[PDB]
Amino acid sequence: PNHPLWYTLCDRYGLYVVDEANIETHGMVPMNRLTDDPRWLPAMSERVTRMVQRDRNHPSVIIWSLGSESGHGANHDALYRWIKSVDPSRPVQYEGGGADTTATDIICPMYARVDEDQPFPAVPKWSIKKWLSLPGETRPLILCEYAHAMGNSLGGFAKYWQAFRQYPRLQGGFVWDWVDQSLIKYDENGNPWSAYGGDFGDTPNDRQFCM
Amino acid sequence: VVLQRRDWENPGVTQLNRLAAHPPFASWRNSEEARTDRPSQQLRSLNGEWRFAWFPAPEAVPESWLECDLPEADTVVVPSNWQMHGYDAPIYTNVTYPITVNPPFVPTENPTGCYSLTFNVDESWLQEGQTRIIFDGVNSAFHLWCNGRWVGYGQDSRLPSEFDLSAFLRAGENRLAVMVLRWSDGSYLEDQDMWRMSGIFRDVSLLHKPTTQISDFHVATRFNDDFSRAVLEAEVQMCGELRDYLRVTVSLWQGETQVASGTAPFGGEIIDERGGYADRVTLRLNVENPKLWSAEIPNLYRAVVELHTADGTLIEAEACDVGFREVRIENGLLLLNGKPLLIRGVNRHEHHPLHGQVMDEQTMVQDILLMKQNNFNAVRCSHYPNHPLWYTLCDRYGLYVVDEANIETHGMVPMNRLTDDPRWLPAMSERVTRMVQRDRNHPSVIIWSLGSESGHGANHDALYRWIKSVDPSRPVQYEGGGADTTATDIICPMYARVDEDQPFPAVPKWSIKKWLSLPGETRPLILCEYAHAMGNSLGGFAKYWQAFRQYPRLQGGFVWDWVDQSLIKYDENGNPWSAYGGDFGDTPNDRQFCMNGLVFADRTPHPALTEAKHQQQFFQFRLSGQTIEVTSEYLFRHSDNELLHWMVALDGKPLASGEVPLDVAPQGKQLIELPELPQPESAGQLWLTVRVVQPNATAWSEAGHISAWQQWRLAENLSVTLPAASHAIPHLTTSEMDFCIELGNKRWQFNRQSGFLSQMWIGDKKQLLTPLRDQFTRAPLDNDIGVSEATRIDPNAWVERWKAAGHYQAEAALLQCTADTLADAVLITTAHAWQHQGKTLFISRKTYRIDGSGQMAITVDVEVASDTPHPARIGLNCQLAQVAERVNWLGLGPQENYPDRLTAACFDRWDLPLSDMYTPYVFPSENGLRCGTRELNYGPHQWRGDFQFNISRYSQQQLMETSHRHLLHAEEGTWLNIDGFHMGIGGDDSWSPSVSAEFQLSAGRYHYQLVWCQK
Amino acid sequence: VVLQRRDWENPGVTQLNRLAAHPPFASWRNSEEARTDRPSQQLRSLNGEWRFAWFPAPEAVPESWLECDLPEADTVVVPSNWQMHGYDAPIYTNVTYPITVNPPFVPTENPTGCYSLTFNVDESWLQEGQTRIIFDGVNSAFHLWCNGRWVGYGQDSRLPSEFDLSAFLRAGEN
Ligand SMILES: O[C@@H]1[C@H](O)[C@@H](O)OC[C@@H]1O
Ligand SMILES: O[C@@H]1[C@H](O)[C@@H](O)OC[C@@H]1O
Ligand SMILES: [Mg+2]
Ligand SMILES: [Mg+2]
Ligand SMILES: [Mg+2]
Ligand code: NA
Ligand code: NA
Ligand code: NA
Ligand code: NA
Ligand code: NA
Repeated sequence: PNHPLWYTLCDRYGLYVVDEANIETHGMVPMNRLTDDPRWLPAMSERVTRMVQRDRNHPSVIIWSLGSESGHGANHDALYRWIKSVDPSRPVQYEGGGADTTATDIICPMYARVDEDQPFPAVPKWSIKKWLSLPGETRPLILCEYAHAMGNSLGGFAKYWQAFRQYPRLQGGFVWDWVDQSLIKYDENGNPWSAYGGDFGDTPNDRQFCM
Repeated sequence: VVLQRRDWENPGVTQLNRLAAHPPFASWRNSEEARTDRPSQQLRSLNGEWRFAWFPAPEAVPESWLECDLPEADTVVVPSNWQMHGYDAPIYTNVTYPITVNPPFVPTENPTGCYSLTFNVDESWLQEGQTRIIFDGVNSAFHLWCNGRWVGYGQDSRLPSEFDLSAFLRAGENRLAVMVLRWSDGSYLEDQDMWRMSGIFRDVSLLHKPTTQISDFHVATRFNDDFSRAVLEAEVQMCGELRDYLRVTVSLWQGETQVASGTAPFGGEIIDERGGYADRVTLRLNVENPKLWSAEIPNLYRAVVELHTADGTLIEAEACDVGFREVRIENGLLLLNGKPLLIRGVNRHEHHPLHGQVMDEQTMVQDILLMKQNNFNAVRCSHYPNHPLWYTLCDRYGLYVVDEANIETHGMVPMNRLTDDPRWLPAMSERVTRMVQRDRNHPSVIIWSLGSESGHGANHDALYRWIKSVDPSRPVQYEGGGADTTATDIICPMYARVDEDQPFPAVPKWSIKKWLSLPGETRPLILCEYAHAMGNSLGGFAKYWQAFRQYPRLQGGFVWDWVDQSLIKYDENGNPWSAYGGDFGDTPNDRQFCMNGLVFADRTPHPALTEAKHQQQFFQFRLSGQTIEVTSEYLFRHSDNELLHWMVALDGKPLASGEVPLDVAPQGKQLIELPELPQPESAGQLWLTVRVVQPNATAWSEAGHISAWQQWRLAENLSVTLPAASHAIPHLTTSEMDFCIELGNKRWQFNRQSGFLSQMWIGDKKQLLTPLRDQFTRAPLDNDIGVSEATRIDPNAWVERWKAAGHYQAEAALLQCTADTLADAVLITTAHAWQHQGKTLFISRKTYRIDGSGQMAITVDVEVASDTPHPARIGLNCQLAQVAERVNWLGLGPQENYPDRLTAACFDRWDLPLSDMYTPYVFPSENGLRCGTRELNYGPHQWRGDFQFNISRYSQQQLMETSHRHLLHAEEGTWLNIDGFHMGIGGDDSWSPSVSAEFQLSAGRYHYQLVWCQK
Repeated sequence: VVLQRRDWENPGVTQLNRLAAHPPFASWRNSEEARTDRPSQQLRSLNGEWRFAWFPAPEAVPESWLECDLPEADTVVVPSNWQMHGYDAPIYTNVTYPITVNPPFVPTENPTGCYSLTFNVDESWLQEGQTRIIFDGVNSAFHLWCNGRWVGYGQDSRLPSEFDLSAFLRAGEN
């Protein structure tokens, strides 16, 4: 969840917002170790319920999100249903555990490609055109993250837009991402320079991956 | 820290340092022991003599108690509830909380139980592995110390709390100190209608697990389309250091035969981008033609889970009983192994009249044997998870179980105040999730329940969905918020009626037949609670069973409930008596509302039990000519321990009888043609009675057990022969005050001022202590009083309508009294009006015809004002001077039966001691009636006609004036109530009028006739 | 009790004495101010200059800090991340946790930021009504004291944590 003023601004300037619970357990092995564990349900629920309680009157928020990169656990399913009872007015999405689980109203993969399948075991990233028509699948597909803009990037961006325009159920997505997470440091002459991971003696770090 | 934090006033803190929940563990270090389920040296019981001291609050507990035994403390048995030892009073309240409603706060005066145990720990236990303590049940919150060091804290009275004591224990002598709080924030979710108690009331134990251990395991069984192939899937989780040499073997045993086995290293399939569970493995075993589990045939296998090294060293074994069955809902029907269930269920609280809420094997086994002997196949854990042995026993004996989370917030306003509050979701989720984690491997549990009477809140929806993701094998039900919310797979109302709508705003109880077909509705309907068996009850029971059999989607229900919650108190002479709400100084209380059982606290049946057994029969009967059609309602078994016994009798006199072996396929039919019947000599009605008898004993019944029965009227030959003419003729004697009739030794006296037979003689011995008078009232049943809360004086209740109309204080005003002399008889004619405050309620017109034979023919015609509430009865009563040992009758019996509860009674010649003609309901009321009676014999008297009667040493007046059965005293002689007509008893619920129209005395004009004579 | 409990190593305790969550409030006492979204005199900002002192662990915080400013403390702007003031290093890691994976436990060396503010409260706030404090974002967990007395505890870095201070406040300087 963001600074309160963000929603006010999006309400007034006009931006659709996906409001996302502060839950990410990416580093767990496997990724759902905590989110499938009933002992973590209370800490998890507070992160979801207190978000909804805070932001549910903002017109800009059109979609609720259960968080990011925490696999798919039973806690997700419980919290999905909690939102659906409490606030039927907005769809709930969540990418974890394969982007098309029972905890999401929207097929919301990250970095699924337009035409090329990436058949990873358990959590494949189908071509978004193919994903739509898998046997029994009926939901819309909006990419929660796509077109990783790291450095000299965004090659093949037009391919996504052509597909979005041709397919009714391909309804767009969210680029990753808006702003480089570089921080200012100063050299000996007091001159500013953009720093990334490692430049603060931080180790282990992931270098330029923050940009 | 402990007194400062006040964890018992914070729903955010429901435990500290408590271990994860799991299925029953024993940590066998021998695989054969695991297989046979023999005792484990690694699981020790700490039950027995503990030390105990009571305190008014936790602030009053002295610090010394953490290290040293208190001298003022007593030695008590554990498990126990401390109320049962007399330390404070048990409280009986129904809806209203026993504490001020101020969540999450409890009273500053909070009864505190200080338990302590000095015990020995072997050195072997502390050298290696893990030593944990298990508390199966502590009510309602507690802190734990070991050797003076704080260990942890726990809430939820009905699930086990486990703590690791490895770092707290020393070799030799150790001391536990447990501070149990009566009230906590947990109490807001424990507002079940039952005795409010506290203490360490379930087993305490010590378990030793190795460092590398089985930490969890789940068993699933799935099938092909015709159940000829199954796959057993066992997921096993470990704790400790991961090692390549580690293996799990799961083997499946049918008796002493191993049918299947699988072994695999740890490391599950890939789950997501980060891999899989390196600490888990899933074994899949193929099973051909599995023997399926059901309540009809509780086929069980044994699964043994061995944790071991590849090269063959066993680290430990866990095990469980496995029943192969599929529970699913399809096309609106609840199916077990592909077949639609018909639930013959009952709600059962954990209650003992001496030990309170502490359960024991003997009581448990007793309860199960009685349920199965009375044709129940299902039980609901109302309203909390049970003692762990209950499930084992239900697995083994065969009963379908509804396992229910310990969540009830009935006293909240509105009922969902907490269950709709996200701040209560953690406390609620632990009560659901830890139940599921404990009981998921028991085949007997077929349905999960989210709790009881807590309205419907979003927390219910979240937790409904949690169970569905974690355990797809079982439907989830929940009644709150209208019985058909999005948090239930099954429409599960309480006390919805068969044909009658009860259209309460927001939460109506539709007629169950109507409910099924409401626009858009497709689910099955099984009543979570129906037929409230409070006192003299279960009227209209047959109406439920008729609808269950006719409608596919009406799949039965659970009677409320199994056993009266009466407790034992002792009088001045040390004699035991049954007590209910208020009898312990407890106030506010809800009195006798704790007694709704089909059986008494000591497990003696109420008469209603036989009605339940009969309606729940598994064999149905039709008769066409001399052909009996038997239909089986079993789904899985053949009738392979069943013979039909038939009997034909003429007004009680046996004319023919035989027996035919039953040979019926499940859901099938069998035709039995009776042999040619001999023609009856004398007049009267022939009756056919058939009984299904089990020739061989079973795990649950003795040889000769009667499981089903039915009766029919066959040929009737009406008597056309006139009585032989008498030589004698009775003489009248008139005075201004009396009419006296005389014939030999027999004499009758009619009082001319009152208009009733005041006396009668045989020899010169008086026969009456009170005149023969009309009676239009009964000592009100619990259903007539119709209150569920002590404070609700309801004007709509039957008792209140009768009271306000003046039925109980109406006075007979004589309208007519005349005598006449006929050729062979004296004829007395009378008329009375019954009046209250200028209003005529009833008029009774009679003729007494006494003839030369010695017989008095009483003809009664009654008018009942149409605008007065329908009377409870229309008959006569008197107090006979004679007390005899026996009562002999030709009518319905042998047990108590009323017009809406008489389907189980059989017409025959019955003969019982006088005491059996009174039913000792703890709260006394009209009782012991028998209907369809053509003849009654008591001492020298005989009555003939077509009537209903009760006979006992207690007047209707005493019964209605005495609140407890033990306070009753045998009056002089015998009170007789002979009714031409009697109102139904009702019972669909006990807090609103529940007697159906067809059983109300509303015909306005009534006629009956009786013949009184000597034998 | 606060050190002995280690509430920051227990996922069962995510807060103590925290008020319920709700949509943005200003408690306007004038309808027209509410309509126009103009400032409310019942909603005060405590943003600006606070006192701050860094510690290697919660165990290193001296008890004197509860009642008295520490001479060694610096004056810093709030809101702020203390890494952006040079007190310790910000860490950039993607997937791999910045701490050893051992739930619910954290490192014993756990950088601790001790913030304090001396502030004044209006007279009429003390006699009547309810005064709460609102922390919109605190990363990642915190205990709160007012005038030496413990108020509560809160987790989740990205939502407001609110506490009733009505009973804790005194006339003048708090
Ligand atoms: O209180 C008991 C039960 O728990 C409730 O649901 O129905 C009434 C019964 O007597
Ligand atoms: O709903 C019924 C009634 O409202 C209560 O007073 O008694 C228990 C029963 O459930
Ligand atoms: Mg608590
Ligand atoms: Mg209740
Ligand atoms: Mg915590
Ligand atoms: Na599109
Ligand atoms: Na990045
Ligand atoms: Na049915
Ligand atoms: Na009751
Ligand atoms: Na009575």
